[PDB]
Amino acid sequence: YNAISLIIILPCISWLFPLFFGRQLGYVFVTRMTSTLIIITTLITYYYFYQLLGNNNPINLELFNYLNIDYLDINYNFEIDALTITMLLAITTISSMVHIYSIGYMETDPHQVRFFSLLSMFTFWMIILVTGSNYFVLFVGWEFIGVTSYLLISFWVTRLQAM
Amino acid sequence: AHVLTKDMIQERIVALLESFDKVNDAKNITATANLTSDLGLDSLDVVEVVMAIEEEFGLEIPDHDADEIKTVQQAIDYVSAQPAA
Amino acid sequence: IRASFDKAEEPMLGDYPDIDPFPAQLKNPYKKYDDQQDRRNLEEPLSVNDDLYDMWSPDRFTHFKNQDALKYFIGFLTIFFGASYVATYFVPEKAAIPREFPYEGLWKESGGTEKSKAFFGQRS
Amino acid sequence: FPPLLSQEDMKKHKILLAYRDRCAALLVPLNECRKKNYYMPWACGHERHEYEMCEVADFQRRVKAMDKLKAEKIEQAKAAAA
Amino acid sequence: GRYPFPKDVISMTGGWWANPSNWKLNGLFATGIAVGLALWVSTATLPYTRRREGITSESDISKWNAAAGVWRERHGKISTGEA
Amino acid sequence: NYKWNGPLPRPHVSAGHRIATKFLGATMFFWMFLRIKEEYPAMLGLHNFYPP
Amino acid sequence: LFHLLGHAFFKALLFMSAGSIIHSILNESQDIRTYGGLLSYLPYTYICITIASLSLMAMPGLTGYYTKDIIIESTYGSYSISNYVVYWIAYLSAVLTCVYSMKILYLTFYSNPNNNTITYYNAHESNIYITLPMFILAIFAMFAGWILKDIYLGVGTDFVGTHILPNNFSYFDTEFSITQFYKLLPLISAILVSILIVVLNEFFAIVFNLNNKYINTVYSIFNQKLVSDQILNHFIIFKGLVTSGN
Amino acid sequence: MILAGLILKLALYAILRLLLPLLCEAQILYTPMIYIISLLTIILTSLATLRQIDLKVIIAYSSISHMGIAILGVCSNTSLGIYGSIVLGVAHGFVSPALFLIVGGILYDRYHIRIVNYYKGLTTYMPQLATYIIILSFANIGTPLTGNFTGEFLSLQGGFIRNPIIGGISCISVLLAAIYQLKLTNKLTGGISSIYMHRTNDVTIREKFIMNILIISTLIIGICPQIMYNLLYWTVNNYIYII
Amino acid sequence: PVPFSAANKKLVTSMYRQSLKLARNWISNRQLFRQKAVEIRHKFDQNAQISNPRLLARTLDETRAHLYEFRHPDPIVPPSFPGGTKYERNVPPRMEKIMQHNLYEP
Amino acid sequence: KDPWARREAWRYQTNFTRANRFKGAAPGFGIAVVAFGAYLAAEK
Ligand SMILES: CCCCCCCCCCCCCCCCCC(=O)OC[C@H](COP(=O)(O)OCCN)OC(=O)CCCCCCCCCCCCCCCCC
Ligand SMILES: CCCCCCCCCCCC(=O)OC[C@H](COP(=O)(O)OCC[N+](C)(C)C)OC(=O)CCCCCCCCCCC
Repeated sequence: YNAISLIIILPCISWLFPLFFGRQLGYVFVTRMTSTLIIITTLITYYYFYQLLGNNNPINLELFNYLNIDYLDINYNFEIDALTITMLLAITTISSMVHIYSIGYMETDPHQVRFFSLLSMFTFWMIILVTGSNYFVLFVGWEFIGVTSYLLISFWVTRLQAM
Repeated sequence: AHVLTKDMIQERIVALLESFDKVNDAKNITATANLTSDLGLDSLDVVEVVMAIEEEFGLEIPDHDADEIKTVQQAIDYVSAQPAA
Repeated sequence: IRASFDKAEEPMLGDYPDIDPFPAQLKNPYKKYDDQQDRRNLEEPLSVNDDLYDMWSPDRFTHFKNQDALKYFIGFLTIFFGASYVATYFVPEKAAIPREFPYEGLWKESGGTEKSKAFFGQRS
Repeated sequence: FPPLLSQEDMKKHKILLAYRDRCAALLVPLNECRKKNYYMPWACGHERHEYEMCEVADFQRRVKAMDKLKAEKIEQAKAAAA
Repeated sequence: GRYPFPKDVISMTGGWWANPSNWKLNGLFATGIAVGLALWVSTATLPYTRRREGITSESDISKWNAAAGVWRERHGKISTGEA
Repeated sequence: NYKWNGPLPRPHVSAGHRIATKFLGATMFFWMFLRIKEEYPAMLGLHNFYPP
Repeated sequence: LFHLLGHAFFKALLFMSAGSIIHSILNESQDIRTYGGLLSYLPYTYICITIASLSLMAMPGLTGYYTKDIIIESTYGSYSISNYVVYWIAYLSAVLTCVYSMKILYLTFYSNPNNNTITYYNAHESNIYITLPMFILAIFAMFAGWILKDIYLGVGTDFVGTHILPNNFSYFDTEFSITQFYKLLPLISAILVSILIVVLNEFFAIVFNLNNKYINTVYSIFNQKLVSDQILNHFIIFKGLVTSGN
Repeated sequence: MILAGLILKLALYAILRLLLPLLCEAQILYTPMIYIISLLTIILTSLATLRQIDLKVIIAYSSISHMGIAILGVCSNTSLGIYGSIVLGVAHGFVSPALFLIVGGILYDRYHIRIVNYYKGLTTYMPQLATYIIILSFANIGTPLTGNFTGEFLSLQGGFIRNPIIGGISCISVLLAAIYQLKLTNKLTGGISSIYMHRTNDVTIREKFIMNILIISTLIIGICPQIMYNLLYWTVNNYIYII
Repeated sequence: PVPFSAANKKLVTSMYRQSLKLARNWISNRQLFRQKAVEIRHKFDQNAQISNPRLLARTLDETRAHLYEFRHPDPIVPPSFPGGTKYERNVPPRMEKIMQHNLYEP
Repeated sequence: KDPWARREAWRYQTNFTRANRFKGAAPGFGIAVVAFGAYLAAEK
């Protein structure tokens, strides 16, 4: 059980699996799946914020090397600072409540598999944007949330003004 | 949801025209009644009732389609043509 | 024809109809077209510099003349910065001294050296 | 008023840059009290009342110093003209 | 609404109103894959995590500052605010 | 829809909705009366800290 | 950071109350001019959106008070002279923060109805999936500031590890240097202007519905985004497309 | 495909292999002329992309703009710029023939006309083609974890070393490369399906095979550019002349 | 420009539909609106008895310019209609069999 | 004076009359004043 990793990995599961298995699982399943997985992400980060008031001792996780070149290294590094946990509890709360909300608000809409998928990747690249521990991972999340905002504002590709 | 019928449009437009003051009578109203001749409406009172009918059905009318609905039956068929209610 | 760059394109065209450029948005929407989304009939001649007069073109507002709207925008801009800059003069003074610091302004605490006391130092 | 803490004691208790003055001696139990609970606002109120009262005393001597500054400006303004 | 759609087209995210008949049966597989992947990646990244503060002992950091001072003395390098 | 151009009926809200309006309504005005009362000298601005 | 925290809970309840009343109208219209009175028909979405609007105007006892009014306090409390000016600017926004919120509480719940009768027959409450997040975020947007204020607004706090320079830090200065007038003033006027916009919307309704030619040009400036989109589109987008066509 | 994936990178190779070893003392005197021409071919070709009626021609001018980014890392006199030009050249050689497949294979074999004005709303009859068109669009711009951004980023950084003011206006290429590409992508992806185009077959297995390979091979370089540093760490140090 | 006729009728009916719709989105209240609309009606009732073409065309384009001064930024549109926000959300795809282009593979 | 005077009456009648339009404006005010009076008297 690793608190710093399940904040990252669980909205990645909640995004990759609605796309790769949406035809196979169906909307009625992928609604409740993406919902409950963001719910347990949100509960894990409340419990971590409760831990972090005990000791102000952040946890980071380290990954492989992005690039080594002469005076410059970039690693994938993920660190929940107090600023990071402040933003993180807010965005996971608003995310999970909007997932539960859009279960019932979108039940007449056709394509809510792709919709709940894109909501979850929006949450996921927001997660990586907040918890990154250099200026590079901040950039990766910073670009891909704009990419999601393309894919989210233009959800009705039929409508001209949305595009 | 909520889906209209033909008789719903009928009893909406009849009650609409019963609310209106410058009609001749509340008793001569039919499905096939001319607004201009049978109801005693001006060139400009038929326009006020086309404004009220388009507000009442929640739908918008261009100027080319507003003049054509001279009788009430043409208005009922025309309002039933659109998907919006 | 109507725009200036459309007139700049005129001596280049040869055996091309040179039709009036009209916005595809400011066509009325209730006339029946072949494509309702394009607002365009099946064989209708496409203008000199079409893609500025497309449905995918700019939004092309119609409620203000553009020179007038330029004036109104720069007017609100200038009135805000002028009002704030003049209101910097009608300001009251404050009632406290800006607060001081021990250990000669914490100069050892914020890095610092005895020769570098002025660059990394506080009020004392 | 509390005594000024030592420079080494500031280094030990890791008090921030802007909190270190002749009142920060009342800060280090407070935060420690704040770490015993989980920063909950109903709890640990006596010590933050202590620290606030110490800071009110600092504020009063700040305002008296600013008052002392305002008299000498008027006095030099009258003395420079005459 | 429930307007009619063509069934010839196949999209990976499902199509218009994708609801297969065995969606509980496939939901069992998807919960298995999701729980197994989450537990496996959470246990795999366990030794790569570390605490932020208190990893190395303070005597090492004071010695590193001392060696920095030695290397800075050898090259005769002034401070920033010395001018 | 039984009437047109005439007086509407009083609506029918279900019992679970109209009790939850009263719970969210009661906890608003109760919590505001708590926080006005417990922070009354600070919130309004009283006992100023300038020396006399 | 504290305002960024509480603001999220606020606005999410605002957008979801708005979507609940757009979803409940059979028209699914968005014009507030065509909503009309819906107070007796939708009491739940009303009590949600009014908790959100009262938090939004920093009415005290809600977390908008604690997030929002202390920034207006800190504009006056700062050391530099020029900050006094933005006090009034931030102050002006707070009064502005009332008035449109009163509009989006008035014309959709209190006013005489504007829509046709059938949507008032078919107006009903939304599902349980729409109701429960609004409930939970109403509770959060009430209690979050009183719970987390010790964390983000202490007399001295060591939670956020950022390092203010010792002179840019004016937080002890700002709490004490406020006169009674400057602190009492945004509270009382954000109350009074809210009740003012309500009571002037019912009883008179001519002050806002004048037909001066000059106020209509001014209103149409402020309607079309302080003509910004036009000043973006014709002079940057369209000129850019012409010079790219050159 | 062989032209825009390999011939342009062959001349990017020839500026390294032939010029930077024995024209060094020349090369320093002339880096501002190269920066004139490089910035002036990034700005003015990517701006001419906006007014295009044809569809393969847009991806052509896109290739011009990316090679214009590429060569100011070569002449940057930096370790970063040389490595960024190589990773740009290899990643553009992946991503760009996939775009020429999307305009030429899936879209000219079916309709035989390349004018942009015919093509609208390709999503509702071909969902997975529209999926490709968007994720190959975003891989072209400089949206990260794709290897195109690693090339663009290290090239712009190396070009900022050698002259900062040329890097300041060189950096707006991230904007200018997004404008025309997403302006094409939303016109192809969205709208009611076109009245001109009758519905045709979905993307076949061979085309999806080519696409999957050319997209994985961008993503591997995007997630970890260190996978080919084992070849270049000699040749990043080789061409540098900092006395 | 012309007395009592069907084309002049079409013009004046179009202008009256305009002036009602135009007044509709300025005014939020029902009561002030229906007062104002009765007034507008009284302005059209005071006219429409004009004999000459000269003063008729004079008042005609004068009230056309008076109609142009009171234009509104966003007209109230119903959402399912081309000014609206529900316009073209899911336009249903037309039923088409697949055209084929290759002899060998789909 | 008003030609649509009998249509536009139901807007001002039973549900949207002025005394009814302000009914659920403060739903839990009457409960919370009693609970706050009880908490006022019970704290001592
Ligand atoms: C401290 C300093 C503070 C400075 C603050 C002042 C900053 C002002 C600068 C603002 C620049 C904004 C960025 C410009 C590029 C934005 C592109 C864009 O957004 O295009 C939008 C356009 C669609 O918009 P539209 O059709 O009008 O409305 C749709 C809603 N239905 O989409 C399209 O139509 C696509 C085709 C047009 C794309 C634009 C082509 C020309 C691009 C020119 C870029 C110029 C960049 C340099 C600007 C210099 C400004 C001085
Ligand atoms: C997408 C959701 C995120 C999933 C994250 C799962 C994490 C699993 C545990 C990580 C272990 C680890 O990577 O270890 C790192 C290992 C060995 O490096 P090390 O020195 O031993 O450790 C580093 C820690 N330091 C710094 C403290 C010492 O190198 C690698 O593997 C790199 C292999 C890269 C292959 C090319 C990428 C292929 C991607 C293709 C995609 C289509």
